[PDB]
Amino acid sequence: DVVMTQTPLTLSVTIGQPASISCKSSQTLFYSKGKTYLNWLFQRPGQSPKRLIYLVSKLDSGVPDRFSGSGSGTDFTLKISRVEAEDLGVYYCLQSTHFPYTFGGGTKLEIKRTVAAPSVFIFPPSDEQLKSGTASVVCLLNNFYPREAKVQWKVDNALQSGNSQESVTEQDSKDSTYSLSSTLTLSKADYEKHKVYACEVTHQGLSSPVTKSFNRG
Amino acid sequence: EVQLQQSGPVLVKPGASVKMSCKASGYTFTDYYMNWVKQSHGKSLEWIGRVNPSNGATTYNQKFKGKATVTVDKSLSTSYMQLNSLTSEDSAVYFCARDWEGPWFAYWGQGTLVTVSSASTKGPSVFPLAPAALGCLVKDYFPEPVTVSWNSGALTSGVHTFPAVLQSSGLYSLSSVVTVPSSSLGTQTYICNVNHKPSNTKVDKKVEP
Amino acid sequence: GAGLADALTAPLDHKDKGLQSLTLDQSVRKNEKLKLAAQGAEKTYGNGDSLNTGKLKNDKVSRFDFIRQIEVDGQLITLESGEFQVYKQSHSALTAFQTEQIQDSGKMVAKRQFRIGDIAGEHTSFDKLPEGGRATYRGTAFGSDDAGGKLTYTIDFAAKQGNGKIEHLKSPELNVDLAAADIKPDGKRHAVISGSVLYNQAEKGSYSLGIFGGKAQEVAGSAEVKTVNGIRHIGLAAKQL
Repeated sequence: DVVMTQTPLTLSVTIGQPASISCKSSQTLFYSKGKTYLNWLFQRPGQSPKRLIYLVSKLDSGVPDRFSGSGSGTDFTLKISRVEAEDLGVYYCLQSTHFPYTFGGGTKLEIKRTVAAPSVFIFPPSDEQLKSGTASVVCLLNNFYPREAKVQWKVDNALQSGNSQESVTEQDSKDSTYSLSSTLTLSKADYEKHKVYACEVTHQGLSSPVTKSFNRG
Repeated sequence: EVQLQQSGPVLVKPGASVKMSCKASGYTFTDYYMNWVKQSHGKSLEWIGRVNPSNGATTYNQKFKGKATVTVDKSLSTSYMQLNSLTSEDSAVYFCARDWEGPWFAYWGQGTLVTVSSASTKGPSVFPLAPAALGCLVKDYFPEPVTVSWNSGALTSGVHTFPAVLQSSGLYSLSSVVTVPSSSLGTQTYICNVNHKPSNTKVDKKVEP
Repeated sequence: GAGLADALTAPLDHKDKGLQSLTLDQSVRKNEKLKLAAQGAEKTYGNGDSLNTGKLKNDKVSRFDFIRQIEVDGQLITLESGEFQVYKQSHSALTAFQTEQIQDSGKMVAKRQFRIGDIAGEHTSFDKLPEGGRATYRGTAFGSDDAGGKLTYTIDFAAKQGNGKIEHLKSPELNVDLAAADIKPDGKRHAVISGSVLYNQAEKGSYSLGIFGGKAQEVAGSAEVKTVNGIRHIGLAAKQL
C-alpha cells in the first residue's frame, strides 16, 4: 500500500505566523495527465473531517484563501499564509490515486499564545448525590494557558492521593486556552468525617498557588 | 441541502456483529460513490471500502477483508456497513463519506461511535454543580457518548463540556460547566439537558444556588 | 462506444475523461422532469441533477431520446419529446434540445424547435487569465439538424478581446462572423465574452462565450442569429491545440 508520511506530527504556531505541513508518498500519486489525487482534510475534535484541498491545489468552497496546496509526484505541501485562532485542529493528507486509499498520520496544529492564569472554582457534592452514598467534589480550572497545571486536593489539610481524576478540554478556537476539571471521589462516610475541602492550583500564570475551599455545610 | 445522516451510537458484544447505516438526502444517491472510514480514538483515519450505489459493486481495503461488508438500499437512499466477529480493536468512530476525488463537494456523515464490550448499558445520574460558574456532573454511564446542552441550546457562550473519564468502576463520568454573570443568578434559569442515547436516558436538570 | 447507456447508469467518476459532470439547471425546469433514453437504458432527471458526461465521447454530439414530464396528482404527463444533444469538451460541455412533439392543445402534435440548454464546466476566473499571448480555438458550431458547423475563435489576452467565425453550416445565413468583443467578469468573476454576430458586415444577432479550463483551454457558449423565420440558436464549443 501507498504509505503517506506526514510531518510534523505537531505544529505549534503563533497567530499571524505562517505554517507548512508536508506529505510524502511512497510512490507517485500521478494518475494521468493533470490528475493527481491528493487531498488535504481538516478535523476539529469530536467532529467529522472536512475537505480543504482536492487535486493537489484546488480549494474547496467555504475554505479561506489563506490555505494553499502544492506539489507533484511524491511530495506535497499544505501552507497557511497567516494562522488564525480557529485554524487549530488536525490536518490529514489523503491519496486516492491507488487503492487502498490511504491517509497521513495527521498533524495537530496548536496555537501559541501568552500565559493566562486559570480562574478556579470548587463545588461541593450535591445533597442528591450524597443520599446515594458517594460524594464527588469538583475543582474547575477555567480558561488558562499553557496546558500544564498541578491540582492538589487537601481534606482537613491532609494531602490526597489516588482518589481524583482529571479531564482537560481541547484548546479553544477563539481564545486558545484550556480548561480542566479535577474530581475527588469519596464515600459518603468519609466525606462526612472531614470538614475542610480544598483544591490547590499551581500554574505558570499564578505568582503563587491558589486555593479554593469550602467547609462541609 | 445535502445531508449524510448516520445511525446512532451502539454497544455490541465481543464475538457478535453490528450493522450501521448512512442515509443520504438532498441529491441523487446513485450518482456518487460512497466511502466508509474508521477512526480509532486518538488515531488517524483508515479507509475501509467504497461502494457504487447504483449497482452495489464494492472495493475494500484488504485489511478489512472478512471484517467489513458494505451494502446499499437504493430505494432508501442508504448505505450500510456490517462488521463481524467483533473485538475491542473494532471500537472506533465510523464515518460515511461521499466520493472525495473530484470537484463535487465531499460530504461527510457525523460518525457512529461503536463500543465493543461485554458490560451492560447504564444511563447517567445527573447532579448539579451549584454556583460565576455552575454546571452538571454526569456520572456513572456506559458506553460513551452523552450529549449536554444548556437551556435547550440557547446558552452556548462560556460552556465547557469536558471529555469523559473512565472511572475504576468501568463507568464513565464527566462535568459540563458554564460561566455566567453573577447578577443573573436570581433571574435567569440554568438547565442542563443530558441525553444518553444507548440507554434512552434524557434528563433536564435545573441548577440553582 | 458512445457510452450512452453508461452515462445513464453509472456514478460520476473523476478518473473518467473530463468534463466528467454537467449540472442540469436550464435543461430541466423546477416542477418538471426530464427522462433521457438511449441504448436500452433510461434515467429521469430533476432540476440541479448531474449529467454524467464523463462516460461520453469528447468533441462529438451525443444524442438521447427525451421526454419532458410533469407529475400531476400522482400521474405522469408528457409535455414534449424529441432529441437531447450533448457536446462534450474537456473543461466544458453543453446541451441542446431538438423538439419534435408537444402537447396538442391529451394528444401530441408535431412541432420542431431547437434551443440550447446548459453551458457549463470549469469556468476560468477573469482574475486568473493569461496576462498576454494570443490563443486560437477550433471546434464545433451546431444547430437544428446540423452538427457540421466549424467554429474558429481567437482571444488576445493582452487586449482582453476576442473574435471569430462560424463556417460550414448547411444554412448559409448561419455562417456568421463573431465580432470583436471584450472579456469581462460576470457575477462570479467568471471570464465571459458577449458581442454581436455579423453577416456581410450587417449586424445579425449576438453570441456569448465562457472561457473554461485553468489555462483558458476552451470556449463554450451559443449564438442567436436573426432570420426572417425567427431567431436560430447555435451551440458553440472550441478548444486550443
